[PDB]
Amino acid sequence: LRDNIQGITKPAIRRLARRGGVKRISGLIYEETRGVLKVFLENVIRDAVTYTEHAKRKTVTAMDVVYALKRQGRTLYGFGG
Amino acid sequence: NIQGITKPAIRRLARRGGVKRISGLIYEETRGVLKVFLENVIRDAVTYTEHAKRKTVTAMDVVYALKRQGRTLYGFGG
Amino acid sequence: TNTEEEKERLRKEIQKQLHEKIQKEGLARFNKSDAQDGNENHAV
Amino acid sequence: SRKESYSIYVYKVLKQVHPDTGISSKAMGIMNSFVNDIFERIAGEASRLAHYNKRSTITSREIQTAVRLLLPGELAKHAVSEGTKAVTKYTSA
Amino acid sequence: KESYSIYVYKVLKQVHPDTGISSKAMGIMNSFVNDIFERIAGEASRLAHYNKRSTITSREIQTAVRLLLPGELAKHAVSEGTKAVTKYTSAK
Amino acid sequence: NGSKNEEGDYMYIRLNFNSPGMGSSVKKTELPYEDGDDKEFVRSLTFR
Amino acid sequence: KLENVFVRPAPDSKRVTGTLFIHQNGIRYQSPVRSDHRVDILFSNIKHLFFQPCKEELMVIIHCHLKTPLMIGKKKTFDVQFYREVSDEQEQEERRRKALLDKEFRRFAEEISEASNGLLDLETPFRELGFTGVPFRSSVLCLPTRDCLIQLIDTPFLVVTLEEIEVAHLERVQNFDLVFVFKDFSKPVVHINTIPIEMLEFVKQWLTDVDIPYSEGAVNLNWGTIMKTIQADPYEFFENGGWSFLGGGESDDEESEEEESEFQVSDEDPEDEDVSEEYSAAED
Amino acid sequence: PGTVALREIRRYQKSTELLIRKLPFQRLVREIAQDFKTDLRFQSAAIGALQEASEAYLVGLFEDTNLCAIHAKRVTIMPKDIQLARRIRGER
Amino acid sequence: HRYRPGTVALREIRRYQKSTELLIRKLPFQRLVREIAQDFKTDLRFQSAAIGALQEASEAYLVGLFEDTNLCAIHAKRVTIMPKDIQLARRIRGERA
Amino acid sequence: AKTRSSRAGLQFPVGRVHRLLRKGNYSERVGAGAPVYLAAVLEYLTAEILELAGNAARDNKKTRIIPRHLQLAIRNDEELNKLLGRVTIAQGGVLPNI
Amino acid sequence: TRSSRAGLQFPVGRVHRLLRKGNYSERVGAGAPVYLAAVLEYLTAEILELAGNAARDNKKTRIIPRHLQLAIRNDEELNKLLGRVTIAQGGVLPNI
Repeated sequence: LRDNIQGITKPAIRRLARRGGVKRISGLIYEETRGVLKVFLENVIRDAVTYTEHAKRKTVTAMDVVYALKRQGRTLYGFGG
Repeated sequence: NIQGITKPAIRRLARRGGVKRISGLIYEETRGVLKVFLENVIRDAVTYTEHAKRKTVTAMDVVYALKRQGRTLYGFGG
Repeated sequence: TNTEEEKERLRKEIQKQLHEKIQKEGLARFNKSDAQDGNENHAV
Repeated sequence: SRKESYSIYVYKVLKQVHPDTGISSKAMGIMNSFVNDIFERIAGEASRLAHYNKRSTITSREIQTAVRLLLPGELAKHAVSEGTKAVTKYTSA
Repeated sequence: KESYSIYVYKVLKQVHPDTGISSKAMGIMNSFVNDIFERIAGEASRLAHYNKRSTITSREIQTAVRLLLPGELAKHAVSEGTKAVTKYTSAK
Repeated sequence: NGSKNEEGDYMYIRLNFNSPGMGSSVKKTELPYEDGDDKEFVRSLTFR
Repeated sequence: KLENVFVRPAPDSKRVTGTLFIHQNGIRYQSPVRSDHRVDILFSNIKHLFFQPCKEELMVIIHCHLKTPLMIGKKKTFDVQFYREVSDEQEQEERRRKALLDKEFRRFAEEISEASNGLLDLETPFRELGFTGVPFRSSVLCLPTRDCLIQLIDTPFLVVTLEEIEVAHLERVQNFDLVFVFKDFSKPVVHINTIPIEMLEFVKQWLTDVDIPYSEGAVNLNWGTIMKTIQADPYEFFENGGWSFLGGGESDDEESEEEESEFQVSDEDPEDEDVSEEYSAAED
Repeated sequence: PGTVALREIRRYQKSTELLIRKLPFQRLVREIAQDFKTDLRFQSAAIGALQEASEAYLVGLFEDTNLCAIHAKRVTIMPKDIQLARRIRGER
Repeated sequence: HRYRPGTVALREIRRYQKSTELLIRKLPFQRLVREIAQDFKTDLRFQSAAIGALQEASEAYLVGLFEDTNLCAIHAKRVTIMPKDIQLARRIRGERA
Repeated sequence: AKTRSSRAGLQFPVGRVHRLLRKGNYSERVGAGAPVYLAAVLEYLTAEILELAGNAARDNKKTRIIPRHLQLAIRNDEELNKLLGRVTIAQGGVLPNI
Repeated sequence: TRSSRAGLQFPVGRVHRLLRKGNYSERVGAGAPVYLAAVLEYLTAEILELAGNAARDNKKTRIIPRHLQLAIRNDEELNKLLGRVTIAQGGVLPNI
């Protein structure tokens, strides 16, 4: 997979901003946000994968993600716990 | 005893924080914020002390209360 | 609570009368002519 | 496999509280996650206290003071009252 | 009561021969060691309980180190730990 | 209001006077000049 | 005459006790240390005359709120306060001193009202209807009277005449703030900040019992911009709808949200199993 | 200008449904996961949880950005507001 | 000679980012701590090290808060920190709701 | 009253909580009233949450509680939201706030 | 001693006893304490190296808390690791 960050379309970021209460959005935001999101996911996934590899498994399960989030103080209800 | 935190002390703390100019209400605002912080921390410490069945507040209670908040402090026996 | 809330409906009814009363007073206190420099007062 | 969850207990509590209300499956998943999370928090804090005080037993005092630390004012007061009432009546019975 | 002061002093003289340390800094270093120990042991315990194991081995310690420390730091620490474990295991 | 500027061997003073548009904080009831759409105003004079 | 009285604002930096005298068309405060520090107040210029007894406070007060401001020393003031502090078997002697001073000051305030030939009513605050708030920089007990909302203990003094109020606005109702707008739009609005939310329903009732309209809002408004717009054209302001922010009817077509259609299809297990006898080894 | 935006804000605040498309997000997640271990499998609930966490995080970040932009007496959010928010949060 | 408002300010900033000594007088802080503690349980005793730790933590917290406040103030294109800056910083941190 | 829940007038399982406290590696020993106290607290808290969730579902004319109503109940209660301020709810949405 | 066998200076017996008495697991393998001691020794060596550098930079031959604070807040990886801890008498970095 090569450069799939542009799958976070501009209307999607606009919708996320509207849910956040933003009325007028600068054009550099979309790229800013994209980078931020990348850095987030890379930090969460690196831990989820670390759990998956430690269980000597080959599939990333929902509990791996839940523990990775819980480690950052990002506890998630609804998917187990 | 909250008026013991004088205006020069708040000015000193802001200068070590790099603040160049200070409004006049900053002092009361800071006194309120400090009071809230100290209230929470001392409440946790006194909870620890009561549980340990003591009448004196030790340094261990303060250190565990700060670890409880996430404000880990080094150099007091932790 | 029904009795207290019916007294609160009277409280709201009074408040509605008061807003309508002040609206009528304001329109009587300020005339279109007064808005346009009423009683002379043309930037003396 | 028999998986354990608090779903039936949440149904019981709900019918006790709201006889004419129902819960979705996802809301039950959230409630189960919440119950597990609170249990983990309380047990971890009780263990931390026991180790702080060089003890090797978790008694109702440790749990009570854990509730005092975790819950805010009114919540702590009511939950402490409820727990002491239940423990007193279980002891009496 | 036990502490790490003598070991910290030995390590200091191993890295910096002509440098001393105050008592307050030795206290801070002891607190730091205890903190890092507690973090690593808690992560190892959580991992063991996730994986349904009764034992804390070197695999749990290694993966907790990987989870906790940043990239280069974790890499160097894992290198050191593996080196020490192999040197201890090779002899007896 | 006015301003003063030092420039080489000379000192400059600019004096600004009341004119509509560049008005003062006075209310609409009392103007420092007489009302007049056809009135032209001395807005500023600069001396050295 | 009333002896051993302090005046606020003080005519000289030094606080000195004086004597208050009743004359034919007003009152005179006169310091014993200097004849030149006289304060003369005409009955025609007093708007409100308050008596505040020493019951839970350490001082008894005689407050004159003025129609036109007076120059006392270097300060222009609408308010002139006359007071004495009682802060001195001991508990009984203190109670006797408080009661004696309250009787002396009350009688003297009645004698001022009588000397005015019915131009001045003596007002006493209703302590039971008092609420705590911040009109300036300190939390103070605001006390209603017959015709005014007052605070006389701490300087600066608050005196709000109820008849001069056009509308009250309750900000941050979602502690709240209370804003008084006056009938004279040139007069700045009065804020009473940080009122406990427990007093909200009481304040709403009290405003209704006094015939003052009120409105509530989640946000603090920029009254300094609003009052300038209203001053620019007061007629256009009332033409549109005036206060009670009515707006242009339906701002945006109502889209609703609740549809009374239960979703999230879930099997009603109710008394289900999946647990039975959860292993309960009674070790301890 | 500014009314359809508020209407959309209201609409989207009334709802809970995920805003990022599911398959592009899956591809992004796989692309990012392709660095840490080659040819990994993912549960569907894992991707769903990741999307929920990501959208919650971004909404909170946009809340803080809106607060900063309003603080600057503006209505338009700019990248420096995001940077200030991430700085104050303690984000690297 | 006459200093322009802000030169002594920068001198003080340089002087206080160099030192580490506690900037609050000890007795006022002890009296404040005892006043606060007296509202939870009467006849409580404090080790001097407990007061010292509390003072260190409180000053560290306040300095971090003042740094965030300064960042907010500079963001608004100003130089004077204001109560709204403090409230915004505490809200963004997640301390005030 | 055979089950320990009945002897304490509870609905949560005392026995399961006891087993989890023991087979959980928390301390060498466990009391006899710690499971009872913890079960009482947990039941009280769940009742507290379900009351407000039922209120919110009844304000939306709905018979079933969904994650939206749990989100509303948590983010609308001062104490619960303070307790659960660092918790993300799946399909919970946001609070109307303009 | 088990520290000598692994070529270490930190104690293996003490760490094993602390892991044993800390209620962490039913049993503790023998390769965990050696690995953990090695990690702790590496981290303290790094900390003391940078703190000695910082103390020489100030021309002092003894490490005080100020040099520990400077070493921590000046190293990116350590400052990310010790992101929430406050050091008594550590001060702040000079930053205008």
